[PDB]
Amino acid sequence: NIDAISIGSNPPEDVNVIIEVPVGGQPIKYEMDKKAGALIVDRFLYTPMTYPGNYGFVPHTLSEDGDPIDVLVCNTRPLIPGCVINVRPIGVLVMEDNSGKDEKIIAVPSPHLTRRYEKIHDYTDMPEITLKQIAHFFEHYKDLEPGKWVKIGDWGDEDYARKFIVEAIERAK
Amino acid sequence: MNIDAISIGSNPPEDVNVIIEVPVGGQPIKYEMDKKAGALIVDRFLYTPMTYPGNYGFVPHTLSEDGDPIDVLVCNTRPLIPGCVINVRPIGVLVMEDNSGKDEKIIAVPSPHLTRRYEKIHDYTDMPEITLKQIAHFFEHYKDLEPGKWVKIGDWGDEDYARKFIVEAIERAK
Amino acid sequence: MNIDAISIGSNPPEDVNVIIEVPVGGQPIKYEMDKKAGALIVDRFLYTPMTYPGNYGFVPHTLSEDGDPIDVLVCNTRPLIPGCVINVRPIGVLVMEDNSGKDEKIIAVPSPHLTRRYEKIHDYTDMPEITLKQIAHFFEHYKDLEPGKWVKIGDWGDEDYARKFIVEAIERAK
Amino acid sequence: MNIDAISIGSNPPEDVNVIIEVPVGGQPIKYEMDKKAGALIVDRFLYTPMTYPGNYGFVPHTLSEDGDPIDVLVCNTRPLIPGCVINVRPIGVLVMEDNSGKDEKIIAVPSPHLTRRYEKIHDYTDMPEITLKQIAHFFEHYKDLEPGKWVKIGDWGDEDYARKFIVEAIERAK
Amino acid sequence: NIDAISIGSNPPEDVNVIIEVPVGGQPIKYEMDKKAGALIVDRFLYTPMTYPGNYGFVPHTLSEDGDPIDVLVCNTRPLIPGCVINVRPIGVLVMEDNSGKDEKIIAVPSPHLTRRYEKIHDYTDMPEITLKQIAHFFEHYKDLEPGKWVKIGDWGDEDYARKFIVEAIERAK
Amino acid sequence: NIDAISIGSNPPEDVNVIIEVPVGGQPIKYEMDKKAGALIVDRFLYTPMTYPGNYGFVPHTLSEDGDPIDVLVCNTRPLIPGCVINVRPIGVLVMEDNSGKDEKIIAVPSPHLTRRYEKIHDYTDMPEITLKQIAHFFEHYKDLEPGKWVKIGDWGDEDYARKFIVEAIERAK
Repeated sequence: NIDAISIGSNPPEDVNVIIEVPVGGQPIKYEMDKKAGALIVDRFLYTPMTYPGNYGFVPHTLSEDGDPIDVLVCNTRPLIPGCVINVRPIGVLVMEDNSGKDEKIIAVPSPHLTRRYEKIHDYTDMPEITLKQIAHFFEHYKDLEPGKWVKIGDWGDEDYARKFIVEAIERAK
Repeated sequence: MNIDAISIGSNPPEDVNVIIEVPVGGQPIKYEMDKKAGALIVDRFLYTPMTYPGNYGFVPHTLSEDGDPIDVLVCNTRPLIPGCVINVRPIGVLVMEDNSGKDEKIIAVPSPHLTRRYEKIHDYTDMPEITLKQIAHFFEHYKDLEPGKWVKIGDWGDEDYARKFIVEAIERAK
Repeated sequence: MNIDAISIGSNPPEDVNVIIEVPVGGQPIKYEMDKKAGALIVDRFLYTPMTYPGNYGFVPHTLSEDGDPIDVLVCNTRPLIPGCVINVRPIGVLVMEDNSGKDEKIIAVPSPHLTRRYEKIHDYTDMPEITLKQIAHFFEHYKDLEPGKWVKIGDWGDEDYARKFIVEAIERAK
Repeated sequence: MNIDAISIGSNPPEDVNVIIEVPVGGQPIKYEMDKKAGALIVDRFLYTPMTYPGNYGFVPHTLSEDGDPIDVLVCNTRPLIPGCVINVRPIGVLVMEDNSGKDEKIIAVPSPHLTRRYEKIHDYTDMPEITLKQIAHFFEHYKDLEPGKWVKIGDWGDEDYARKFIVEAIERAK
Repeated sequence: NIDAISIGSNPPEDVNVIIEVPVGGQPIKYEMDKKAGALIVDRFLYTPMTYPGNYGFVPHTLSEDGDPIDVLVCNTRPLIPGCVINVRPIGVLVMEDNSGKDEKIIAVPSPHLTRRYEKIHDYTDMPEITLKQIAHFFEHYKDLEPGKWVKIGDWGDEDYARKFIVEAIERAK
Repeated sequence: NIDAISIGSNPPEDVNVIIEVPVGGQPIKYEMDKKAGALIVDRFLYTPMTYPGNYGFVPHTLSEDGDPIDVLVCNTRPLIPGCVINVRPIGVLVMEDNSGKDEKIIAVPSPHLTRRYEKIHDYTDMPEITLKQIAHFFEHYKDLEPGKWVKIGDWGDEDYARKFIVEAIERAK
């Protein structure tokens, strides 16, 4: 029951992410179905790529496209699909594609879950390799889909991420 | 997961939704979904040195002659997440006989809105012969070390037989 | 999933149902079950270079003195799917002390209707001594990098203790 | 690697050295080492949905009647690194007939100085019955999808048969 | 001992490939040290990509750049690094990068190892998606390396593949 | 042919490590045999632990105990057993056990293989979690062997690492 999962303790300082796909996962897109509480296969992709972090959404949020906001958790160990992890947003991967703007929050596990990301506050605090892996996956994983293109824009910082999350919380209400 | 929120399909029997229990390449440990709890229950550990030849699950809101939802082997190549739902096109039926009588398993491919790979696969005979043999070989032999169990593979049912089988199982459930 | 639809077992404490959190071989992560949500909530990442020595999970509708469901290590060899349910036979209790007091974990094997492999195992002493040492070593050390967390392994509880422990937790939850 | 610098063993046939080709859990892709290059050559891809039931390799400086080094299935639980060398105790022989005549696989466990786990295992009958049945099942069935290939499992050889078999192959290679 | 591995039984109809990275493998580049008879790490790549077939090189061959020729074996199961597999060449992936022309042989397992590929003689016999996956990987896998670029050219057919291999065998003599 | 692999290009600042066990590897001890160029199984351990980095030895070195020096490469991707990787020593894990002093060099891959470790020169430059993971593995993985004990002493810095290597190079001559 996704209705019982809070947005967070003190959003947007922390948000809860319901995980859909693990880091290292195949480029098979899954979408959670609210009523069923089940992950639905949405599309198989054929690029030779793997998800560059754990990927999910924040419940009770709404993007302008009418979906909950997506979050790439940039840790290294795989998480179980359907689990919930509390995270600190640190930035936004800002893109444009065929259908317009596409923005993905970048987040690390919250500090009560691990010391590893204690001192990471903004996307620029992550290693440049990790940032580029994230951008590269989302830029290219749809390349073998006819006509689908992605342009990577200027990244949003930690303050932009907080604003974007609050906007989506408001938009859901 | 609430099973009642998952439909049989958009336009069954041309498509059905399969709730995945075990992935392709998975160990032969039989998992079975409980309908109320929405949880996969371990049903039986098997000990043959074998692996599932496709992603395996069942279609919700259907009933076999034996009182279980119908089973589907999804013959794509990549492992799927246990407990996910995938929409599929039925293409045939693996028909068998064992200790307790008839045992029939739908063979299906991912629907064409999920991937173009299986666009032109309509009948089980459209799949590579070896894939079909792999499927039969698994189901024929994975219970070989269960004392006193036996399985015989019968003639495969075609895509028309698969449609009729599904419609019958939908009625049986309703 | 809905945990109120998952029973404690058919004839507790001869058998109990364990909801699996982490498979044998899995890197250590701790979770809390959100009963309302029916989702596993990440609680802590551990960083010791250790792997669970069995499939690990908890028994719903039970309550420890510390206010959590009782934990079970299932000492079979193959990994199970996180979030599945397995019916098990309790055979003993790993009994420990740590910075928060007494900490007891049930040791269990799959029930005999799932596999014949453990059918003669009734007590923790029926297991290979090495398996018991592995289990103790894991729980003694896996929190070693957390500040102020220490663990001392005490005397194991037998199958009679394990059943009493379970019954006490079932009552405690009422 | 330089196979000439790898001895048959310390005191064969009580111990022999096995050069590992394929790990337990491995896909049924047959690898064969080339003596002069010291490299594993791919020999055949098999398509049964099966996995090797033990670590599998050969004893160097031995020769079967058919002109190959003798094969050994090391029946421990953990995968070993292909191309490594492990010292083992032979305990029996899986004896088969196929299209090209007799086919025999030595069964062995890790020698007692590598682990205490198999210290008391002297004959194949000392292993759990299921492990033996898994080993037979694999070799009986993994070639089932190869056109025209057949395999019959004959009576197992005991530990004294295995030793004699090894001694004969050591002598044949001189 | 690489001098005890032949080029093949009847090159260029078959050649032996020493495997470096398996299908599904995270990309690492090696140099083969002929005297040590060992793979030496040359470069860790960090793109979130995986080799689209089993990848290796043919001993006793020499490209114009003075490297053994590289082969991507387009089967589905992973092979052990350092093993040798006999393959049938079916085409050439032709590219341009920072260092000039760059060409990689595409091959399938030879028919005495498996019947699965026995009707595949030219790159056009492969599924078009497999060809696109292969191009995508070699186009993009160096994207996180500063300044590295790749342009994919026209594929070479099975006749071109055989000519290319024979030139490299002569070049090595 | 280990005698053809050099100690490094400019040792002790870099050294070549012949890999025996990969990171995440089971605690099964493998020991390379010089004359055969083969990894020999030496002991199966039963602690529920995994190697915290890639592990191997530097050829043409000799410890007081008569063995090549051991190196733990504290990267994250698994390496092939038997490959050679050039590394930068950054420190030493100093221990005492049943047989006396036991010292293991800690190293990162050299900067011409990757930019990820560019700025790491001393063990104190690594994250505390990584250091504690390495010490924990060596401290405990022999706990279930009869009589085997390990005490972790004070870590040696990058200079002590280089001195230790130079002593082992001189000792081999």
